[PDB]
Amino acid sequence: DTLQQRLQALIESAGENWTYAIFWQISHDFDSSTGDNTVILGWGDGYYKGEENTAEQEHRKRVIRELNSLISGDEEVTDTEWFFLVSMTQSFVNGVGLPGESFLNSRVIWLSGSGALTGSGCERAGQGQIYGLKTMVCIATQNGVVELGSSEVISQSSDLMHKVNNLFN
Ligand SMILES: [Ca+2]
Ligand SMILES: [Ca+2]
Repeated sequence: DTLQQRLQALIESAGENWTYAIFWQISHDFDSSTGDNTVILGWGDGYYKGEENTAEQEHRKRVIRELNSLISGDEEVTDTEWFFLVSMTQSFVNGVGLPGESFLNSRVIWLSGSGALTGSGCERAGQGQIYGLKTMVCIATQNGVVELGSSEVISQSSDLMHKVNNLFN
């Protein structure tokens, strides 16, 4: 039932070797100046597997808590472990980047191979590539976006769309 458990069930649910899964969670920001309400994607939770305003305040405190828990806690910090850490404080206006684009258009965005990551023009895909990712997939769901990443080239997953649906819709 927890985001973290669903994320975990998602990637240990066999198939290919995904390095991590993240859930980017919808929140809303009211801009008094414009009278606009903007959807913003922010860290919901994540599971790192490895290789082989009251809402605003709750969100920031939960992330700070999650950063604390992850860091504390003296050995090597790997490229993909770093990317995972670095992702926790990232956020995305709706329409912006791979997560914003997934959500805004109810898309799956599936990027398979280094060339796809840098080629997409998403700064986050680009960032992940720098850190040794070769596949990134973002799947819009009811309350945000599931992102899976792998240092392997993965261009197919039989079950993926079905599991994501059961676990997040
Ligand atoms: Ca967690
Ligand atoms: Ca490096």
